[PDB]
Amino acid sequence: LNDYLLYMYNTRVQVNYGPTGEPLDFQIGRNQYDCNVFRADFATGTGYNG
Amino acid sequence: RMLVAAGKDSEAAYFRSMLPFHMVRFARINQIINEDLHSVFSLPDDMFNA
Repeated sequence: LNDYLLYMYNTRVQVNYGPTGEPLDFQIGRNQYDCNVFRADFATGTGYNG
Repeated sequence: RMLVAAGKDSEAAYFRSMLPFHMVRFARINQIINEDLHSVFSLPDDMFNA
């Protein structure tokens, strides 16, 4: 998914990276939608159906 | 980053997709140099640095 979101992106869509360097650790778009919620975490359901 | 900032998108994405091929090729080169070309005919360190 991280590879997909950074495919064919330009300056018009803003990308702001984070400090960790982990996959899906950036803010994207003018509204700055945080993409860290889509990383897997088994303690509580995030980024999946539950 | 420079390619994206300059309005080049297609070839920026092309390089981003071609990265694993590049990494595999250079890993093969490193392996060959480190584990095949080791002999007394290899250049000494004092000359390699100079």
